[PDB]
Amino acid sequence: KPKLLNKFDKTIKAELDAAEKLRKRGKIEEAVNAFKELVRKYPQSPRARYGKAQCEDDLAEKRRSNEVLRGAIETYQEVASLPDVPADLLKLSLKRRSDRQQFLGHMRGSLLTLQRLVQLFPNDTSLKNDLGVGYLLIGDNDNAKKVYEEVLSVTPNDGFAKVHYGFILKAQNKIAESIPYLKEGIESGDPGTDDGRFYFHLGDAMQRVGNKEAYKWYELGHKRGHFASVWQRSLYNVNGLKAQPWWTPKETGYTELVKSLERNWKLIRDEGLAVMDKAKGLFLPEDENLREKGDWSQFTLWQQGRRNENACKGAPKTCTLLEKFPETTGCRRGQIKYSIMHPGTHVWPHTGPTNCRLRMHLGLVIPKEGCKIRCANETKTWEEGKVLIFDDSFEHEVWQDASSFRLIFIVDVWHPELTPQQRRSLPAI
Amino acid sequence: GKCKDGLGEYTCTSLEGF
Ligand SMILES: O=C(O)c1ccnc(C(=O)O)c1F
Ligand SMILES: [Mn+2]
Repeated sequence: KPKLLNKFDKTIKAELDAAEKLRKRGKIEEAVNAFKELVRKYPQSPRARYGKAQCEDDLAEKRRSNEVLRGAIETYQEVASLPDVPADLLKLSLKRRSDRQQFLGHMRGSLLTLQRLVQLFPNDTSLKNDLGVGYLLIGDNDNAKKVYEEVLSVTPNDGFAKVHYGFILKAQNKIAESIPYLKEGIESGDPGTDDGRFYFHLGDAMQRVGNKEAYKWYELGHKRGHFASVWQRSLYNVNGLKAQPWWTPKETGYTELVKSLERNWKLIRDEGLAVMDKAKGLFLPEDENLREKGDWSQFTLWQQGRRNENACKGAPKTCTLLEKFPETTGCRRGQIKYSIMHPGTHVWPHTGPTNCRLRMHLGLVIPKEGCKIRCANETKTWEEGKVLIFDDSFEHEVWQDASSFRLIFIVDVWHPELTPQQRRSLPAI
Repeated sequence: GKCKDGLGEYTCTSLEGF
């Protein structure tokens, strides 16, 4: 189908075919040298240059070497720099380039390739959709939003642009507005729309506006394999981990950590209170749009398995105590943090991102009335000097209707069935 | 932005190839 041979490349199609046949038979090493020979002899040939790059690409895949793949990325760029490149080849070369840049984590590099692709092919709507992803991946929601607005303005039924626009709107807290976009985009069935992120945020936006259909989408997201279940809707998962909303200390196996938290709770409390009194700016407001209303801030000692050294200056004994428990200080998918919540607070139903952690809550200052946490189908209260443990990958919700502040300490641990190499390898969240 | 208590970012991880 695709037209990849310019005028000169048609005159050497026998050589080009022989080189490509070696690659398709898995003789990567022979293929690389055959295309390098063709690039040497025919230095302007775009098909020879694309062959070289595709061979490096295959070679990176066979060796699982990022080094080899970075080489292919530049060769894909070389293709686009040659004269008289056929349009289909130009687009394949630069698209593969962007995709391999994203695979390596070079999101700003991928973005630049995508910008170029859209300038070279201004009527390809799919490339604009891909450019919007480029922007989302570097955190540029403002430009992503304009890209999908542009897409919808000429192809208003594009399902991919709809779900992504709906995702952006929801992230901006434009909750009612996001719902039709997310819903119509998933229903479009277009490639790229069957994605757990859109099921997740569509049901969430519905819950926030009181729409009872929310769990219809959770159930369809479960049926289509995005959620472990209707209640456990995390998206960065190791499958097979024991899934249970509430855990006892003995079920986790972290009995020494729990004992240390409980036996030394007043010290943990008092350092948090001192920071409240004298260094309150260390407490940062929660910034993930999780509150319906009220005041909630957190003072973080560890995130992504990394100690915040300045923060630990405010809780030095607590940080020293925690250093003996790598199951939390090395939990690169969790945090260690104080959490203060004041009256009039309601945290929406929500789920954390990963089933790879469990969350311990140690009560520090707990009003006698008004504070409770629901996880799935079971609601509990905190107690001063006592640890609660739940799996925040299950939907959970919190209320604060006391007459004074509530202070807890949150200690995240690796899910206990995760192996040592799993704990060393999983990307941090 | 990082995914601490929620799933609000488009992606929560920063991948590194193979
Ligand atoms: O401080 C809180 O009450 C709180 C609210 C919501 N979620 C969590 C969690 O640990 O996931 C919390 F600790
Ligand atoms: Mn939570």
